[PDB]
Amino acid sequence: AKRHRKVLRDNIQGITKPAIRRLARRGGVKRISGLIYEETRGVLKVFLENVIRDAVTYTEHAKRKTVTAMDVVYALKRQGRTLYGFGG
Amino acid sequence: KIPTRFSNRQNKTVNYNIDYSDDDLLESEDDFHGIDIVINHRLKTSLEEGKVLEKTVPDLNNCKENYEFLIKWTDESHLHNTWETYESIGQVRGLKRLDNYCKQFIIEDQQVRLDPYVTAEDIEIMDMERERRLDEFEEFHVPERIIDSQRASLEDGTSQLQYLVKWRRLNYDEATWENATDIVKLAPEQVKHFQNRENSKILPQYSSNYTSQRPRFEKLSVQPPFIKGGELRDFQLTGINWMAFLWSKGDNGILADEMGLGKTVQTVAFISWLIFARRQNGPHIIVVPLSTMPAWLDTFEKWAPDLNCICYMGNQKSRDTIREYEFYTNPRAKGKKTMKFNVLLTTYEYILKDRAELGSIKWQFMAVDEAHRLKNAESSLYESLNSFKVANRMLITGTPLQNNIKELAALVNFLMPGRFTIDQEIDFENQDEEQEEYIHDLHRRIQPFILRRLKKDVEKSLPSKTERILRVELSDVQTEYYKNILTKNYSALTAGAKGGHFSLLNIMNELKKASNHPYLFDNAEERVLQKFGDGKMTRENVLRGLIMSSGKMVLLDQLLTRLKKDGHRVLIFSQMVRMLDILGDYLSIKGINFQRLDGTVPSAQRRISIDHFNSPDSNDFVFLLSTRAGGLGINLMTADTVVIFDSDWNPQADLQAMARAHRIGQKNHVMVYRLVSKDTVEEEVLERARKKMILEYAIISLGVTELSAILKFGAGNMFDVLNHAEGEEFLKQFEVTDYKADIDWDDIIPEEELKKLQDEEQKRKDEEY
Amino acid sequence: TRKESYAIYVYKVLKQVHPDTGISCKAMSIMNSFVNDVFERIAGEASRLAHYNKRSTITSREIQTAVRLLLPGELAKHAVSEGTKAVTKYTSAK
Amino acid sequence: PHRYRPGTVALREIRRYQKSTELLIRKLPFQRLVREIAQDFKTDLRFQSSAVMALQEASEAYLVALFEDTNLCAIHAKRVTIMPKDIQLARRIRGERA
Repeated sequence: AKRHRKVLRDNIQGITKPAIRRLARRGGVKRISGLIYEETRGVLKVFLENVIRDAVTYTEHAKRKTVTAMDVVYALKRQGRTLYGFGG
Repeated sequence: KIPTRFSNRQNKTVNYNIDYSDDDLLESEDDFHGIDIVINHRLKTSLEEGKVLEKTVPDLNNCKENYEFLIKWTDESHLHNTWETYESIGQVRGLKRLDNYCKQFIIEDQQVRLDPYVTAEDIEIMDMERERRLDEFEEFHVPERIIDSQRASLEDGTSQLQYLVKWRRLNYDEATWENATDIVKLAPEQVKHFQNRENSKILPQYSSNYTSQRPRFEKLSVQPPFIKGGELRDFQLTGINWMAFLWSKGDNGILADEMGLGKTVQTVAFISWLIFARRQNGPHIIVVPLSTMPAWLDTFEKWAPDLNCICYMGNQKSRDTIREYEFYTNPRAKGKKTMKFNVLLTTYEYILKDRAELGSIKWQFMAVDEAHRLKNAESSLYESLNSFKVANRMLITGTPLQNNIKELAALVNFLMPGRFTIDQEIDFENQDEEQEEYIHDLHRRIQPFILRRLKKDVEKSLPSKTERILRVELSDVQTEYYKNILTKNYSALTAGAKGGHFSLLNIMNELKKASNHPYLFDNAEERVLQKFGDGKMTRENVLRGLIMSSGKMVLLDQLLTRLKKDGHRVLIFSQMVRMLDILGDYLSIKGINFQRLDGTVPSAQRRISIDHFNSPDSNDFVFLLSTRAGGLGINLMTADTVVIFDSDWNPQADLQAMARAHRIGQKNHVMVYRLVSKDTVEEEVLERARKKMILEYAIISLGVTELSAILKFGAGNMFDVLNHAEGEEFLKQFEVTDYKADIDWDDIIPEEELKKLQDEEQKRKDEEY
Repeated sequence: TRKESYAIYVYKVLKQVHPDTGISCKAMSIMNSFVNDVFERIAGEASRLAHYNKRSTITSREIQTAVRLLLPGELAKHAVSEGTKAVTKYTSAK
Repeated sequence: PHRYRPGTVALREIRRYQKSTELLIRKLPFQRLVREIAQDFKTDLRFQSSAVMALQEASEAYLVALFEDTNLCAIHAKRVTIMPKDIQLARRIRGERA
């Protein structure tokens, strides 16, 4: 069975355990339990669906198919998470 | 100067220095011989006790005292490899390397030896790759080049001569200091080559200073004495005379000969002529692809053994070793450093990686192999090589024009930056005399700068190659997928898919996927299995579903059966590796000894599969290929038939695809079958391919070493049938041969094949597994 | 295309406070975003202040009240000074 | 064999990554995750590169602040190891969870 699905669904596993460890090191965490990574993947996914849903709404209002950075800045500012350095 | 504005806010001062030191954290911090490579093992540790106890499996403790392992230690020279034992080692670094070696190698060795489910093919391929591993490790014992010699003081050993030795298949990072005695007792030819290179009579500092004062070149009808080699042919000497006459005029050039003619032999003979005859023994640079690198190294070692040809690959430490031990005659100095080498071989990756360490070298000649990679002016290799201070450049390629005139404009701008300019394209809808005058002006402009020798003008033993274009209809599934994509039907394209994630970005790519096979799309095989084969999927209806799903490969099934009845081997080229997976599964359920090649296969398994296909006792019948992989360094001498399943946008890829079996000296007539879907999006792909062939026959083929007729042929539209037998010759292999299959559901899977499949299914059900 | 920005004004203010210090393009993008964000905050607060008082115009009193509301503490206290004399200097000229 | 005690390498990484400014998540896995999340809202979505970079920078900022509050929760519970309940408590007090 060489053939398989073209699309990939485990892209939340692409946020690897060393990446989450580096994020915790930047946050100042010395010791990390083994169940941290699944919870971090879940909260990152929830945050990303919120921001991406608002940015897709901003894109669809402008009758566009691409998602610009300015829509992402709008979506983050609407959630009280203003980001500097991408225009505006 | 002074700030004109200040802050009146009385905030406290803040030290913003984020730099830190871990010297306070040294309380738990810090304030070369060990096992490196295990090569071979022997079943007798000290002596053979007997042939008893040959059954069962041994554990790790049993294998600790029963086997001796060949060890190359850390920072050694692959000649002090010792047959050691676990109790003879003690506790050194890298012991767990030997633990992993012994453990898992003995586990799958005894597993494949004790398994009754082992075929002969698996044991012979693993034995053959084991032998390849064994003599690949044994090749490291042979030295290849001596870099430097020194006098070193050992432990009360007075003064000893010590050589820097490089080995055969390894790099300069592992080059070792070794004794002189075993080196001169092993291979004294490399030693005397080293003393010849030490007080050599040819240096870059002794080169001539020809500044637009080069002498005239007389034609040579005899092989020069300083190029020993083997035998140099007449067309090679003609190319030598052409390159020498181009260098005498101070002009750059393109050696546009076909592959297989020995362009490497021609350019090594030209480099030897420049070094020896014209006394231009200065620093030369040759940029080659990585896959063709040993084919240039052995040519330098054979044809011009007196040259100081050096190699440039490796990591940062190997390139540092080459840079600081071998570039300069006097690297210990601080002023101007003269060059010690003569020719430097490198690849594109280390041209871009080491622009700064190579651009400050007064090169005398540049030779760039496979110049079509340099076809883009905006690619980073173009600005990397165009910034080099080189007086004379030369481009070696097989396809000078690939898609348009702009590629040739980029090549002639890299060669002569300013003399040649091109500002107009070619329009087939114009058909005016000004375009023909422009074509003739381009013919008369780059005529002495292009030397192209065909495979038919020289070596008059090549069998002809015939390309047949086969246009086949579509299935009902292919037609409904084509109308669903073209008239976008996301609700209908979802249908029974649970995910429902259909991406219609790049519409034409999805149209090509629908024209190739419906099973490339996700959740598409289940509808065919539940609509025609009623969802049982019991080892027989799945092959029939593969047959009826794609309208292309029923003709491929008929062709493979017809060429199975004949004594020929077939290559199948494709653009997508998922379609190659579809054919691999089709041959797996079909049960045909097949081999596969794509980009995911590493080069060792590539070499394994090529040697398995090219053996005289090969049981392989069909070889699947991805079209744009491997370059020109793949030989398919045993192949006879080439089937282009998917056409390429650049037809030079198709020519190099069908040139894998159509090499020099082929003993059979090469037949090419192209599988094209009727009334689909591939027709304009074939139209653009035929337009590029018309452009290639116009500019390149008529200016080697009736224009309106081929212009009108390119302006038009191109839109006993599988027999393996066969100006106006250029018009051939362009007609479209329509094929009528009319194969229904019950015609495929005949009685003998279905009976064999049912017997195999019953044998698998009886034996379980 | 003429795309307006606060680039040259931020650069000349930088040359006032640090005459020998350069700046990168990403830092200029961040400074432009900061100026636009603070302008939007102060203008929105002044618009709300004019709306709550049933006034149809935005004056310097509304901007002063918005600066006192938004800017925290002593950052307001100097800025309320820094605006006021500028307005006074404008009154000395126009 | 030279070894370090468990914790000084962690302090060295904390000092290293609080000095640096680059993103700590690789580009292609984050881009694939963004495209997978976005295709559940609208099919056939294109993406600018700067949009993916802005989404990334927002994501590491949110996760670094969340890990800071998680470390405060773990220290308050007389621990040096962070637990999923510390993340849950941080998101509960912050107001994102409940």
